[PDB]
Amino acid sequence: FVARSIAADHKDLIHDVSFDFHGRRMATCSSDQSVKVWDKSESGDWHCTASWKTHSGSVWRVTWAHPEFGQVLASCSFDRTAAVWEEIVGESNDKLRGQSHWVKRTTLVDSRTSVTDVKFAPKHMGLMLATCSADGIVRIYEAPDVMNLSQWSLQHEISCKLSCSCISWNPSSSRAHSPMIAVGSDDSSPNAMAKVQIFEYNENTRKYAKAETLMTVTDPVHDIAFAPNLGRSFHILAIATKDVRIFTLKPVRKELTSSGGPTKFEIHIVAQFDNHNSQVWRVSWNITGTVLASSGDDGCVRLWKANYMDNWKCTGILKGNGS
Amino acid sequence: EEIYAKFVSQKISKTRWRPLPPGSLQTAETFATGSWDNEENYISLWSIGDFGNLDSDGGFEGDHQLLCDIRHHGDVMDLQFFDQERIVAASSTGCVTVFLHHPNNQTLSVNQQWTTAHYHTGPGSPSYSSAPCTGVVCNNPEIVTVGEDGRINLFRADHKEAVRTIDNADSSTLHAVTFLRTPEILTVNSIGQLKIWDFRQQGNEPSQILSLTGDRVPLHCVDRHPNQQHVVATGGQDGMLSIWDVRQGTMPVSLLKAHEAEMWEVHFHPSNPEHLFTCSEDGSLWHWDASISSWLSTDPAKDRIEITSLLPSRSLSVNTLDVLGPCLVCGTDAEAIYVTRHLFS
Amino acid sequence: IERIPLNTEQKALKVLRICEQRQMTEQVRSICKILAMKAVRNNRLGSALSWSIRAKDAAFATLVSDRFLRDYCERGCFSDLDLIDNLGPAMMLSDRLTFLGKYREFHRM
Amino acid sequence: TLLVQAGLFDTAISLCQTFKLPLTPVFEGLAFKCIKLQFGGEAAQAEAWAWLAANQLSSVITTKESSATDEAWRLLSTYLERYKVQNNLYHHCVINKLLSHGVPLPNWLINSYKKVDAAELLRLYLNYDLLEEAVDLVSEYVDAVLGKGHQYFGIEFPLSATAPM
Repeated sequence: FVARSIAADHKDLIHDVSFDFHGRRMATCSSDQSVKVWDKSESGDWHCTASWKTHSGSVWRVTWAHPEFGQVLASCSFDRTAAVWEEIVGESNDKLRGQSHWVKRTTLVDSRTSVTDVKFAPKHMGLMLATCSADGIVRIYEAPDVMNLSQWSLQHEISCKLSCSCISWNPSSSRAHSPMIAVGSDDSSPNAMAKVQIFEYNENTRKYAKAETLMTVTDPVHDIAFAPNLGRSFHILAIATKDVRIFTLKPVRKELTSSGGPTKFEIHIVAQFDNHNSQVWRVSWNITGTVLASSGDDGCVRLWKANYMDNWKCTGILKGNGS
Repeated sequence: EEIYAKFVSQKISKTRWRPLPPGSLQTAETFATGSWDNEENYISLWSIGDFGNLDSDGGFEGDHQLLCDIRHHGDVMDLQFFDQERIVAASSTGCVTVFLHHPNNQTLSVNQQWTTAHYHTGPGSPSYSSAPCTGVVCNNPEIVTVGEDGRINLFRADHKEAVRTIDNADSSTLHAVTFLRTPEILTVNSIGQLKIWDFRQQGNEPSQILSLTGDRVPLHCVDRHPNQQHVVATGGQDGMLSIWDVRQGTMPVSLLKAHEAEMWEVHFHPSNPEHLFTCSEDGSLWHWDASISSWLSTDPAKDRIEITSLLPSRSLSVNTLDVLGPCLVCGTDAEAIYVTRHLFS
Repeated sequence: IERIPLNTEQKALKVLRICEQRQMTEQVRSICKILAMKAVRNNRLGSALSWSIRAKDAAFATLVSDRFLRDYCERGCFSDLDLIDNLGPAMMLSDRLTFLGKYREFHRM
Repeated sequence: TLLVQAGLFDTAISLCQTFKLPLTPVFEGLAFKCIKLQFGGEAAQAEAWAWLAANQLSSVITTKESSATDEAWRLLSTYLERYKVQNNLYHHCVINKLLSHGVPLPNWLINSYKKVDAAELLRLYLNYDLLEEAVDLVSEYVDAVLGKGHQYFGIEFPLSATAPM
């Protein structure tokens, strides 16, 4: 590995970072109530092209749409809102000096508590956006147009009976798996015997049904990620908690007697890693889902891969030196 | 004879010969290239290595020696010489840059630059968006360029501003451009048309249009016969080669298959123009001999065009060629250049 | 393959050709809609229509027609004519592109 | 009634819009052409393209992957989503016409009528002895009011001390 570095000039704690689909742009958000966009030149540099206030609370994520929907960003907040932003050519008005060409097209206000996470859907579901919040609900919004991004229809609520900290869409472009969403929980109660829940779109009811709940995840969860699918007959799911975990979720083939209800999974833990000696605060996958990254209170981002026997191990440690 | 390939560890989008002194008896000694798809793109000047010699200690000095470079901004979309020391280049940034060689130093420099020659617009503020400048043609002291913005510009090597601009000469991309006569140009587009423009006319609309019949073959390249200002050759998105007489209706006179892909350049030989050359996204490079000018026969099963693949294999894409006297050069996505000193042996 | 930076239409043709050779048809639709959306954000309506035709997306072809039909009323004339005359068989990609083509045919008539 | 038997349903709907007449015979007769198609041999599918074309489905480029039953079900879906102002009566009509012929309800139709009345559907399921579909419809309705997709049952707000009752 080799590193380049950038002074980020956020005026309080940064909470998140996210790439565009091409890795040519990146977004970052802060407790100073700002979002920033930074763009990668045809010289290998990176420059801050927009730096504006997004919300009234601390901003807890930032995320991009797929570029067949153009140049669209979403951000979630401690003020209980989420907001949708579009980059516009030629609108930038000197009549209102120091506003952005990233314009807010809408604000979502439906959450009764801090909005803890926000994720755009896989593009073959259309222009869909999911959020979750500490009222113990996941909300999913559905745009009827790709240009009039002021209008977003709320078309799915999902009550978890527990608080929500993070969410992950299943990246299956294959029509042989239903649309699915996994949900993590910050709940510190000893009464809730499981902190991860998984929901499935059942077209026969048009509901997001529950399929599963991970009864081995007794401990609070901070982040969650499905692995990009190299044709696999089974899903892979990373979780950030007191340790790192990697689960397999293999669909049980229904017999021709099992009408109405959702699918069910043959589920394993393939790996569980304490090695952070501390809590885990993000989990994100490489583009092919073969390498996991995770961070913790040890000041290390740690890299994890399968060997040729699917025995997952730590492969690298990216850590600060403090010089 | 055999062809001297060289890896240069950058993809080459464009190659051009240095223009020879009028009334000299030299071969083409020097060429220029431009690169694309790197973390850093460049424009470079090269000499052809001398395969005629060995000295006592046995070293192979026959390499295509690098004379000097300069770093570019964006991808080098198109490239042309302007005189015997100056060069012009286009860019993915919509910039157009004039450069100068320094023979007493072996360096390149900028000479002049139009950093906003091509750009896309938007509703009511000058926050313009980058539009790739796609092609450049010179008529010293004058210069013309095209782009994704559908803009035509006329620039000058003594002037800093545009001498004329024509925004939205198409609603699609314009790919390439050539001079029919000094105020009179021809452009090609995403639709499968040749549009002709006269800078004497006080409207912005085209003086004439030509096309294929109905179905859209985008036309990526164009050239115009050295001693026939009415004969034009174009290359398609399919790998077809179309010869036109711009005086005789709306269609090509002659239609030939040249490749299994997108044809990226077409050139008539600068002294021998009953000879033609073409390159493509099918990984091949061809010579064509036809010695009415034979290119305008409506039956190529009576009158001849005899046709040779110059490369002994198919590579990654051949983006470009240039040919001067007996010398020919081409440039590729295989991070490589190919050169011969002799095409007639 | 969809994550290659598409700086120019020429680079995007090489990537489309690679996907079309290999029958990667939803990636062909994706890249053609990314190019149609590059063109719509830059208001280059001829590239926007030609790329939505290569994507074969009838909603995107309708949406670009619902720029040309407003761009007409915002001027008294279209920003292109030759692009609307040479629609050929691709006119039939939606009812609104069939109207745009037959409205230019009505001007030509 | 004559246009409905010919299958000229969109001009019958146009005549209902000039004479105030109820669309109920149009929805019942289109459902009855779908029932004739759903048990129909090759002749009844050749008969169908002639009246399907007369209802101007012309935005559908002809794939080789659907048939005369399916484009008739699609037209009936389009009409039940186009004419929203009275939509109980037209879902009630179509579903009563299917159940009186023993035809199972399409998943697009069940999960369209839920956004209109799940109680008028439950009355129909009791009127037609569909007791297990009634048990799971009630199971979904109780879970809708409890915030497991309230919006699929038309419900604006799930059970909360911050909302309508």
